[PDB]
Amino acid sequence: EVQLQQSGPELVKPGASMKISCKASGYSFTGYTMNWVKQSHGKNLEWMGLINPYKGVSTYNQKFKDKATLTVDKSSSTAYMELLSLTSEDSAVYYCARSGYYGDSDWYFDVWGQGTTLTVF
Amino acid sequence: QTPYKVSISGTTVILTCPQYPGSEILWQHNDKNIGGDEDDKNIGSDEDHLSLKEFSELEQSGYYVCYPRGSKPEDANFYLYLRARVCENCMEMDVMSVATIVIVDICITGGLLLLVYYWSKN
Amino acid sequence: QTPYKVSISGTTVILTCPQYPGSEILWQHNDKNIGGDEDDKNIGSDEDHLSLKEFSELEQSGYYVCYPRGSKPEDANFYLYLRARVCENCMEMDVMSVATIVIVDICITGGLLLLVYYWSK
Amino acid sequence: DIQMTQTTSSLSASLGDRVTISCRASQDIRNYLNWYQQKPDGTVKLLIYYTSRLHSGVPSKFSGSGSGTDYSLTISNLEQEDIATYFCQQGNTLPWTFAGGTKL
Amino acid sequence: LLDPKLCYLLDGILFIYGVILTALFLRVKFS
Amino acid sequence: LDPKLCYLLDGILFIYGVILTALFLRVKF
Amino acid sequence: DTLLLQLTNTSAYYMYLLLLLKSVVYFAIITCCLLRRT
Amino acid sequence: FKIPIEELEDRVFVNCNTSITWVEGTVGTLLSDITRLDLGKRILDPRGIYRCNGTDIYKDKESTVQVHYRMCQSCVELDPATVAGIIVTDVIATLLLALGVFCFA
Amino acid sequence: KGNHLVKVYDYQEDGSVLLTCDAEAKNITWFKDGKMIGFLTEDKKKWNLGSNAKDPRGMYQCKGSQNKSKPLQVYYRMCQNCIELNAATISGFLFAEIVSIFVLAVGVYFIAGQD
Amino acid sequence: VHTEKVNMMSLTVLGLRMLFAKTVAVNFLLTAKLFF
Ligand SMILES: CC(C)CCC[C@@H](C)[C@H]1CC[C@H]2[C@@H]3CC=C4C[C@@H](O)CC[C@]4(C)[C@H]3CC[C@]12C
Repeated sequence: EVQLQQSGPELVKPGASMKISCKASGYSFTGYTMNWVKQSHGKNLEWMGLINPYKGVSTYNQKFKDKATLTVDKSSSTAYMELLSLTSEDSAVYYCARSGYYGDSDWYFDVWGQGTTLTVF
Repeated sequence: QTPYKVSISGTTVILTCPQYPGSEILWQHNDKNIGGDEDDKNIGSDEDHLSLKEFSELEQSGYYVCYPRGSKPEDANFYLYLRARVCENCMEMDVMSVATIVIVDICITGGLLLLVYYWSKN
Repeated sequence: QTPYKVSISGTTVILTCPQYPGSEILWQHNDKNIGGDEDDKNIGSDEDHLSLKEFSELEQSGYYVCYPRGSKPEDANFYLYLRARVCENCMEMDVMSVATIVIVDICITGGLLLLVYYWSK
Repeated sequence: DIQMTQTTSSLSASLGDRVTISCRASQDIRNYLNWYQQKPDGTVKLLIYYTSRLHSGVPSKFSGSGSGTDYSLTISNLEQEDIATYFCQQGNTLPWTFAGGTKL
Repeated sequence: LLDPKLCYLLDGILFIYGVILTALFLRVKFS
Repeated sequence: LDPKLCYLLDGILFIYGVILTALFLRVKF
Repeated sequence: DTLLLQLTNTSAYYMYLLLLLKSVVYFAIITCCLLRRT
Repeated sequence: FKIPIEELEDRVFVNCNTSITWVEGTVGTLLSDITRLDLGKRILDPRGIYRCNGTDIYKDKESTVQVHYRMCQSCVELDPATVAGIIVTDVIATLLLALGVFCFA
Repeated sequence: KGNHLVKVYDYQEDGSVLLTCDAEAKNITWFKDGKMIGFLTEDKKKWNLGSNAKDPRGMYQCKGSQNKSKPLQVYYRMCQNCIELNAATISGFLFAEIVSIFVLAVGVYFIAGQD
Repeated sequence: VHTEKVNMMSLTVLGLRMLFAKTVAVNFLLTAKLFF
C-alpha cells in the first residue's frame, strides 16, 4: 500500500544542519506533491513548504523560508529537508505529507509519515 | 492585465504566463489537467512556458488557464482560447514581412539588372 | 403545383410564393407564424415575398409554408425545405464560367488589337 | 495569514455518543477545509476533505458539515479507537494553517 | 472546388501559341 | 504535386515560347 | 489534403506577384530608355 | 404531417404514406420500398419536388415538399477589392500592350 | 465559476467564431481591451466577431448590471497566409527567381549592346 | 476545413497568370521595337 517512511530521532547540537529523509514507496513518486509540516509547542501544527518532485521547485511559508531548503532524489524516491541554523525552537516532530500534484488536490494531505522527533540540545 | 505571450513556430506551440512572476505555474486545458509527468506526448511544463508537441487542431484546442501554485484552478486571472492549425514548418506573412520581401526583391532585381547593364555597356 | 422561386444574393435570401399571387399571403416557418407583423428588419414579409437576412444553417433552416391572409393556415397544402450555408458576398462559379470569362477577355483583347492595327494602316 | 481556531481544546463524551467538533476561520475559506485525525502514538490520517467528502478508507462514521466560516465534524457512536486529536486545516490561501486541535 | 484544371487553361492557350510559333518558324526556314 | 507539375511546365513552356519567338524575330524580320 | 492545396496556392500567389514586380521593373528600365531615344 | 427528411452522413431521405412520387426536381436514386428514397450526395444540391398524400395517423391531408438544398463546394467569397484590382490591372495591361502594337504600327 | 462568464461556442460547418456571455441579464454591453466597442445585447446574446480566417485577437469583457465579467483571451492562428517551406517549395522558388533574373539579364545585355 | 477561400485563392492566382503573361508580352513587344 501507499506508505511514507522517515528517518529517526537524530539529536543535533545547536548551530548545525540536519537532513531529514522521507522515503516514498508504493506509487509514482514523480507525480505527487510532497509537503512538510512541523508539530512544535506541544501540539500546534504548522506548515513549512511544498516541493514538487518532478520539477524540483519549492514554495515556502514566509516564516520558514530561511529555515529549510528542500531537495528531491528522484532515483531513490526520497525527499530531503535541510534544517540549517538549528536552534532550540526547532525541536519538534516533523512530518512529510503527500498531496495531489495540481491545484485541485494539493490542499489536503492524504498520506502522512510517521514523523521524526528532532531534539536540539 | 498582461496577456498571454504565445509564440508558434513549426508544429510545436509554446505559450507563456508573464503575469504571475515568481511562483510555480500549473496548467489546465478544457478543465482537464495537462502537464506534470503525464506520459502522453511529453508535454513538459517548464518554469513559465507550456510546450505542446505535434499540435493537433481537434484534439488539443480550447480554454487554457494558468494558475499559480497555492491558487485554485478557478482563481486564475483569465482563460485563453487557442484555435490554430500547424504544419510541418509553415511560416506566416505579416504586413511587415511581406513589405520586407517586396523591398528586398525589387532592390536586388534593380541592382543586378543595372550591374549587367553597366558591364555590357563597356 | 407551381414551384417556388428563391433568390440567393449575398447573405440575404428571398423566398417568393407565386401560387397565391392575387391574394395577400402570410408566411409560416415550421407550422408557427413567422414574419408579417413588422417585428424586426431581419425577417420581412412583402406582398408576395419573404425577405430574410442573416440567414444561418442552424436556425431559420426548416419547413417553410405560405398561406393567404384570411384563409385556414393549418390546412396548408405546400411546404418548402431549406438548408444551406448562405454566405456573405458569395457566388457560384464553375470551370465553364471562368473559362468563358477568360475566353471573352482574350476576345476583347484581340478586338482592340485588330482595331488599333487597322487604324494604324 | 488566516488564523484557524477551535472552540474547545478538549472535550469528553461517553461511548456510543454522537459528538461534534467546531472549527472557525478568520475569513471565508470556501469550504476548502480538511479534518485530520491524529492517534496519540504519533500517526495521523486525513478524515474528510472539502468539508463534506470522506476519504477512501475512512469509515462513514465521520461526517463534516457547515459553510462559510463555521465548520464542524460530527462523529457518530464513539468507540475506543476514536479517541484522538482532530485538526482542521484551511485550503483557501497560502500558507495552509492548521488549528490547535481537540482531544476527544 | 474548381481544382487546378483552371491553371491548365493558361497552359492550353500558351501551348497553342508556342506550337503555332514553332510551325511558323519552321515555315520561315527549313521545311 | 500536380499543381507543382503544372507550374513547372508553365515555366518551361514560357521559356520555350520566349526563346522561339526571339529566334523568329531574328529570322523573319 | 485540401490544406496542402492552400499552402501551394498561396506560395504561388506570392511567387507570381514577385514575378509581376520584376516585370514592372524591366518595364521601367525599358520605358526610360525608349523615351530618351525618342 | 410534413414529410420528415433525415440526413445521413452524405445522404437524405423522404418518407410518406404512399410511394414517393416525382413530379418536378431531381429524380434521385429511386428505391422500390416505400418511405425510402435517397438523392445521392448532399453536395450535389438536391432540389426535388415530391407530391404525396395523407398518412394512416394523419389522414385526409397532402404535404408536397420541395426539398431545396444548397451545399455549394465551389462557392467563392467575391472580395470586391481583390476582384476590382484584378480587373483594373488587366485593363491597364491590355491597353499598354495595345499601345505597344499601336507604336508597332 | 470564478466570474469567467465569457465563453466561445463555434461551429465548424459555418465558418464563424461567436462570443456567448453567461450573464443572466439583458442589455449586456461588451468590451475589447477594456474599452467599449460592444453594442448592448437585445434578445440574441451571441456577439459576432467574424470568420476564423480573419484571426481575431484581443481581450473581451462582458459587463451587465452585476459589475463585469473576467477577461477572456481569444487567439487564432488560422493559417490563411501560411506557405509550406518544404524541400520542394524552396527549390521551386529559387528556380523561378533564377530563371526570371536570367531572362531579364539577357534582355538588359541586349539593350545595353544595341543602344 | 474551409475550401471556400481556396477557390478564389486559385482564381486570384489565375488572374495573376493573366497579368504575368500580358506583362511578358508587352515587355517583349517593346524590346522588339527597340531593336527594330
Ligand atoms: C522576356 C524578355 C524579358 C526577354 C526576351 C528577349 C527578347 C525580347 C530579345 C532576345 C533576342 C533578341 C533579338 C536578337 C537579334 C535580333 C536581330 C536584329 O537584326 C533585330 C533584333 C533581334 C530580332 C532581337 C530583338 C529582341 C530579342 C528578340
